[PDB]
Amino acid sequence: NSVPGAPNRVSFAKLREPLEVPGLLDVQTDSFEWLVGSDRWRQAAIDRGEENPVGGLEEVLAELSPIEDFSGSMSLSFSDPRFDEVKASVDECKDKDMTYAAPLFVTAEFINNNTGEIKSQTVFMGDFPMMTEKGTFIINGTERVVVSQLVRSPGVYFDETIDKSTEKTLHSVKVIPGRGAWLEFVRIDRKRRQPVTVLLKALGWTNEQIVERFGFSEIMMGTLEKDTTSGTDEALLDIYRKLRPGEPPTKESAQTLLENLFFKEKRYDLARVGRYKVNKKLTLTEEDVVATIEYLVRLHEGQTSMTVPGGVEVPVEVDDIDHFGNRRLRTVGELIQNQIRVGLSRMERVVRERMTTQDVEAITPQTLINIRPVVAAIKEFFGTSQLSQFMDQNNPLSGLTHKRRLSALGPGGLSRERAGLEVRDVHPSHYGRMCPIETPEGPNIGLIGSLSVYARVNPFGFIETPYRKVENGVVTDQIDYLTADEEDRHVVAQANSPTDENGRFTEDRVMVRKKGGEVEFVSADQVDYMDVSPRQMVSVATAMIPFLEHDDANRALMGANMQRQAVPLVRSEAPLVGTGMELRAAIDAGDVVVADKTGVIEEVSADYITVMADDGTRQSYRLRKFARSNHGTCANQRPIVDAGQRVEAGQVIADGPCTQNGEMALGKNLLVAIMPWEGHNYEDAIILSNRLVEEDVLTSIHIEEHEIDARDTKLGAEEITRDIPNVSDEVLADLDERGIVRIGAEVRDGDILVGKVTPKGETELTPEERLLRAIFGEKAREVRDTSLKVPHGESGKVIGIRVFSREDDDELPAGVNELVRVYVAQKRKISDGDKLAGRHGNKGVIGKILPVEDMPFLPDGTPVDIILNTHGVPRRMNIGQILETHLGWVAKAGWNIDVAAGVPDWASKLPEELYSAPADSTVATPVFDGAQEGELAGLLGSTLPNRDGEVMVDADGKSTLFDGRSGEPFPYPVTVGYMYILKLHHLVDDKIHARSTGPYSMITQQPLGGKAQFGGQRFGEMECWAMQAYGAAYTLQELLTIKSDDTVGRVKVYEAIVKGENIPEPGIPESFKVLLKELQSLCLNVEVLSSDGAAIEMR
Amino acid sequence: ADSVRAYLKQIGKVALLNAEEEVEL
Repeated sequence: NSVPGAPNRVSFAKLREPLEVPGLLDVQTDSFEWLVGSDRWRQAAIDRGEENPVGGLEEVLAELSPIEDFSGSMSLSFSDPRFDEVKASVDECKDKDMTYAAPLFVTAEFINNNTGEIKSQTVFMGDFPMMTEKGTFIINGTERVVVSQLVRSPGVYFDETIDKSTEKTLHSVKVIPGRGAWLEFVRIDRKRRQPVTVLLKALGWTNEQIVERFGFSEIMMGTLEKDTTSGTDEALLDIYRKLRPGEPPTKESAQTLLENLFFKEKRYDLARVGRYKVNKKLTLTEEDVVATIEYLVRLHEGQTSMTVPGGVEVPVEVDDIDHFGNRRLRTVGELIQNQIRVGLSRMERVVRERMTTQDVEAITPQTLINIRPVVAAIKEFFGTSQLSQFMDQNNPLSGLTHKRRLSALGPGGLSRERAGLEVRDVHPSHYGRMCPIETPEGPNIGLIGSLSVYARVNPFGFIETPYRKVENGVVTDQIDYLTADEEDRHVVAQANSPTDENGRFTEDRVMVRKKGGEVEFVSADQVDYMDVSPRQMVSVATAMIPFLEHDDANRALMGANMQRQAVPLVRSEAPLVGTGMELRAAIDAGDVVVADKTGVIEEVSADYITVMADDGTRQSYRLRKFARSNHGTCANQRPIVDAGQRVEAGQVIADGPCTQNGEMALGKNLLVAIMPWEGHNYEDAIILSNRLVEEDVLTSIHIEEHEIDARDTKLGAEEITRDIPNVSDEVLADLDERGIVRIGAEVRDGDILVGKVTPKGETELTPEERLLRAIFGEKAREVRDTSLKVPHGESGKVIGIRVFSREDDDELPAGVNELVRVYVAQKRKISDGDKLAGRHGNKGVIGKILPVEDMPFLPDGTPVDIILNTHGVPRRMNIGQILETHLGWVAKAGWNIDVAAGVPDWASKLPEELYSAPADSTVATPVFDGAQEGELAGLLGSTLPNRDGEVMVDADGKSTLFDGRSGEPFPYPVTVGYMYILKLHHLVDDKIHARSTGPYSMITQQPLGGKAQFGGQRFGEMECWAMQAYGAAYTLQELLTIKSDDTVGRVKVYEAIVKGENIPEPGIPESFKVLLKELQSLCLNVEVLSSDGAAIEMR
Repeated sequence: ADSVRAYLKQIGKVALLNAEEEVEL
């Protein structure tokens, strides 16, 4: 709706969206456009707000300018940052393994105060990685995402903790800056035993001022009365030895210590967040450190209002660190800014010192500037940083939620292990800002969350939510974005409250949220603002669960997580029963092709689509075709338009991997039967119609990337070649001249992809080997065979080949002559052992797939595709999955009213224009206003036919299925319908592993785990416990000796199995021999003694 | 606490020579 080509999907929503969903990729683009400060951000901050917009880059550049040594004789000044056009295109970078970047330029002015000369020089800072339209970065060729971090905003926050002993009240205040040491009430720099009074005198304030300013504070006088410090300089000395123990002080150092620590701007960093927080709540000013202690004493006393001695009144109350008013949220632009600031300060060090030893008047902006640390900050931020992640793409939805994710971990925030469950719990202020229903199930719960649908980030880093202000029981069209602080100020009316004519309060009383937040029921009298719509609190994926309101938050969370876990199917059918978001989540993802100008289609090819605008301009779009995604899913796109077609701006020209006709399709609509069936679908297992194989409905493609390089070796140069030292001409049968597999070839496990060879010697062949050489006349070849073969358990067709050669100009790291990448792809039929699931958190493996002949089949002879077990459903509170199973049948078979004569009672509340839909029409039930139970039943009866006028499902959503095995009907009516089930990225082909012998570890001889290494299974501590409880000594010994660590015994056992002899006696585990050696290296003398003869030697 | 702080404390206890003493030594 409101989207030009939007498909027709009827909604049961009884409300009207007053506000379109904002562009939900915005959080990434705005943060970056602020950092680079392009005119797009300029106009934004000019047309509203402050009149001197300072880009993030300029903002950190103001801090540097100027650079002046202690002499002030020279000053190096910076200004005017500039970017050139991007080096290469995104597509070019992903291919060539480079990073998408614009070179940055700066004007550096060096001034000599003695000679009054000026030297102006243009400076090259480095290639500054830019952000794609899609909100990502290309770093060394891989698409990456910078997640936004949650942090404690700089400010003064007070906490009241009851005494562990006396039970008496205590505060306990803290002040956290942008940078510099932190203080707590004066406990400073983690130095206890500090009275808050001794420092108040350290500034030079005499005691009478204490008695004057302290006033009503009793412990304020008793602390100075107990404190033995006499004089302002003597207190600085009691502060000097606690802060700087080991250094005898000086009156010059005693005074500047306090001044330099906080007041001085260089050492103590005033934050715009901190500067704004406390300035209203009450660099660092002496005025500010007094108001701190004043606020505190007037807290423990119990008064709610503090009027500063010269200041303005504010409430005196405790602060909550989990309240979003106090919690940001450093966005990507800022995370980059901070890393740039670090790079400059490291350069300022070399700029300052450089001035001293450089011959004066021979120094220029360049000679003082060395850019190594500045670019290193950026490069070392995108790599190795936890906030910079490889974009998660198996489907557009996964990518779209990766951006919009906010996590509390990372540098500048708490560690995952330390933070308690108080931060993980949902706060009342998360409403409409951070989705409560979406987080990881692992022990990241509550630390990671996704930004809500209508949420929006503030220039200061606080999340805002849209509201519609109400005045005198009338809700206006005014929409005001409020932060958490200003939301606690007012009364938020519930999103759905009855609307009156031109609009006003209808219901006698209004649903409202207080500042508790504590819910309340008051009449229309006292309201100020109302909710923009239901699902403000919900996130994008959460908003995609039909009948969300019917599923417990537990199964909902699982449901959201698993949608982003699905994989694009070849066919990509859209959900029969949807919600609002499917349309707008797919376009905002960027994996769909949208037209930016109204016009008409000149050409449509599988390769590209051109449109002739009414503007006379010509736009074209190249289609992503079978592109391998980060985790190996398929990004293939298909055009949905035809040559003659007219089109409008913002319409959808081509479908992406998971989309159909513009809306997200994460799965297929399947005919479901909820009976338990012969113990096959049991304990969450699922059974499938073989139809889903024959007709490729659950089929999906997959693409693997294989890589090999030819480098320079101390003994020669590696050469890619077709000549392999020992092989039959058969293995080479699929290799071309150069020795790389031919396009379109079929490759099995162990087949050669790229032949390679490396020098070897001196060889010293075994005599038994040199004799066969003489006999069969095959010269021992000069070089070893190191060649690229396909990993165990993999297979497919060769799709494409990429070759980078040093002979060709190309490019490569030093030593690497030639690089060849091979892309293998395969069609994966839905297979027993694959994992499927619905949007409600219902998941299970495929346990069996039956011939379409024997399956529960409707009276039509229409077989059911899936049989889901009845037992898993009732106890899990996911019953929404049964609703959509019913609606699924409705939407598939169509229906009619219900009229005439009149409209029935249930439809009165009311389906509008919904009275009739044809067969196969698609439905939408927005989460928190969907279809309602009454409306389901009324629809459940409707409508024939299969073809013949007979009806296949009753008003209970049940049918009589015939067993395709015995041919007799099933005694009772069974529920059938259509359910939307997704194919998930856990697949049997990837998860099946087996090993007999294989590589062993270097230091320990144990087999090395993981499929890459062909590894074995870990038999762990707990497994050995189980083995010991059984009393199997020989089994336990075996697993721990000749099956892992025993270097002679593992080769003997093999020798025994192949000769059918008895399995020999085990030896000593190599790991134990290693332990003795490691204890010896600690100067621990560890001797293994027998009964005697005393010491035994391990050798 | 720090090892470099420890070494600076001791080298600080000596006194800087002027030109005449350096010649003397």
